[PDB]
Amino acid sequence: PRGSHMNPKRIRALKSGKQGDGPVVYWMSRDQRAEDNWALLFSRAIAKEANVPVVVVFCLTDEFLEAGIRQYEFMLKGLQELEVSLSRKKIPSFFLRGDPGEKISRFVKDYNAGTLVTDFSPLRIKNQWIEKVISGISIPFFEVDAHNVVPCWEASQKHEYAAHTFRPKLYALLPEFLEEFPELEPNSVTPETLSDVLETGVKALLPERALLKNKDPLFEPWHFEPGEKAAKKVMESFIADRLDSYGALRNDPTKNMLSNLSPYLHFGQISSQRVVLEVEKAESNPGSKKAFLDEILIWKEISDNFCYYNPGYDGFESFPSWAKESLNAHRNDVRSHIYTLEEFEAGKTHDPLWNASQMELLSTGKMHGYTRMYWAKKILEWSESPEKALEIAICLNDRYELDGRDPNGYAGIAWSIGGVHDRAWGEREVTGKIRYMSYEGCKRKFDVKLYIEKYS
DNA sequence: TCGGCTTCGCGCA
DNA sequence: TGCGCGAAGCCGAT
Ligand SMILES: Cc1cc2nc3c(=O)[nH]c(=O)nc-3n(C[C@H](O)[C@H](O)[C@H](O)COP(=O)(O)OP(=O)(O)OC[C@H]3O[C@@H](n4cnc5c(N)ncnc54)[C@H](O)[C@@H]3O)c2cc1C
Repeated sequence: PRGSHMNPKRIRALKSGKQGDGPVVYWMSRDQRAEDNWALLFSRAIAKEANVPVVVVFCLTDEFLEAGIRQYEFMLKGLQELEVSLSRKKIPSFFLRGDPGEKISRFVKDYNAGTLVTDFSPLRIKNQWIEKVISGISIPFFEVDAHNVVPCWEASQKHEYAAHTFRPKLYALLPEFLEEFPELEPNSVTPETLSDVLETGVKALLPERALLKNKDPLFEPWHFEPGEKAAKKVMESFIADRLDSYGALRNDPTKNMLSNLSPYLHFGQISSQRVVLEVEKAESNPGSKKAFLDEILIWKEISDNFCYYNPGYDGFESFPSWAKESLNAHRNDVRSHIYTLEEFEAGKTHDPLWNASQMELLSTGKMHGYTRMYWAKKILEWSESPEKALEIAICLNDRYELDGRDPNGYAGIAWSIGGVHDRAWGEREVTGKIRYMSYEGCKRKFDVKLYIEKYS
């Protein structure tokens, strides 16, 4: 459908029909940004061909009640900035509240929409809304992958066992799908308050806030400023200051050597394709570039592949057969310690290192990448059953991580607990053949005491 | 029917 | 710290 700098493989049709004479509506869910957004560019290209304006619709659901204020304020503040950025391009944004299956369908009929476009997400709840919208609309419905450099349905048609099988498939498609973004052209034709939604949401989540002994909040909101503009600043500082020594110090939690882009990446406030574009052009350590590109291209987009082809990505069934047989055999093994969800959540275990990892999660909303493996693996070792460990790790990850409720989180937890995208290791009690990590192993790789002292 | 697996632990410079 | 090996199951190039 038209376009020169426009790869049609990024867009697929969800529902055919006659294109109405109304504006093209971009249903924005995952990629909350105005720049480097294929879904917004496709909505603008379609609207240009039909001489109609383009509008953006965001639907606020009740899913914010399952998370904390840290995620709600981070997303809402970025949406207010996004509202001004879209208005400067004469693109109006409508914020609806309620069920997307009921509000999007009612919006299309009331606004006399002609074409519906949405971004892609492999999560289960996103597909449920899409099937409901299809049953309530009669206009064409398109889906755009604006989150991955290579479209998730294009990179692989099946669940990928390991990276070394998915790695050649991704890099072989990079010369085609890695490209600069065209500028978002403003509109020619022009035709709820977010401040009120922010206040109403905060008062709803206030009783569930994570508090200290003196009733002081644990979350520190000054570490990550939300927004499309602030995401660009973080990307620039990583390339200039941190990309060089990323390869050597990425597994040292005592050193702030990560990109810190996951909160913006999860909410779509910055495009991973843009970051890869800037990283590829940077003249930095070749080993560091390969290590970072492997994370933001292979492991990030294999997480989408995992969730897209495994609808039970958050369940014990999604684990590989060897891992399920191993974990089932050790269900009766006596655990050295048993902790409940409340004790895990408050950092009340015998391991100071694990407690320090949980403290970083509660206070900053972003636990270090290396400690997230030790954090999740120890949960498996000190829980009743593999089902309980999976439930507890997912519950804490989605509640307190700014990047939680993400395909990376479910793939990351499945890797740590079920060995997904991993292999078998030495046989052990309780954990079976799943990859093992120990406190002593952390002591030889980084200064464990410094990490503990930083977070009590 | 082999070769190599993200990110492992461990012994040894 | 940095390096080589161990312990393990399996995909995929043939
Ligand atoms: C148990 C566990 C839970 C995790 N929880 C989440 C989560 O809720 N949300 C989330 O986005 N990621 C999660 N991660 C994946 C990864 O640890 C994070 O992307 C990373 O810690 C975020 O910090 P960073 O962007 O500064 O890291 P960087 O080293 O700068 O990573 C760069 C980018 O690459 C991607 N990436 C890096 N590591 C991984 C990985 N192991 N798997 C997939 N993609 C990766 C992310 O998009 C990340 O922003 C989790 C991993 C594990 C093992």
